[PDB]
Amino acid sequence: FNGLTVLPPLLTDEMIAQYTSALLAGTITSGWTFGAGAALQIPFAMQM
Amino acid sequence: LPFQQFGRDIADTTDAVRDPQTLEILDITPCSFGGVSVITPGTNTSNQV
Ligand SMILES: *[C@@H]1O[C@H](CO)[C@@H](O)[C@H](O)[C@H]1NC(C)=O
Repeated sequence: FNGLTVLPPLLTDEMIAQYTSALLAGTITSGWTFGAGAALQIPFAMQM
Repeated sequence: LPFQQFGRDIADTTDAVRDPQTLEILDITPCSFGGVSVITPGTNTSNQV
């Protein structure tokens, strides 16, 4: 009340959660190929 | 309580008071304030904001 204000962040928590889920799903489905370019599917045991 | 006349909350500023004539307790709140911002697409593109 003395001129002190708190500004809201640009990315809401739901958006950050969506980013995290996209990263994790890409990891478990394509391995490391989605970072270099287009995602390429591979069975999980073969990736391990 | 009957001997109390003011209220200071956590800081030193008064937030409650007792009306002398009618012995009523009144809460005090600050008037509205805030910043003002202007969204522009650039004077080159347009003059709307
Ligand atoms: C005068 O003030 C007293 C409290 O001090 C209140 O009880 C009384 O009603 C008031 N009288 C008038 C004239 O408003």
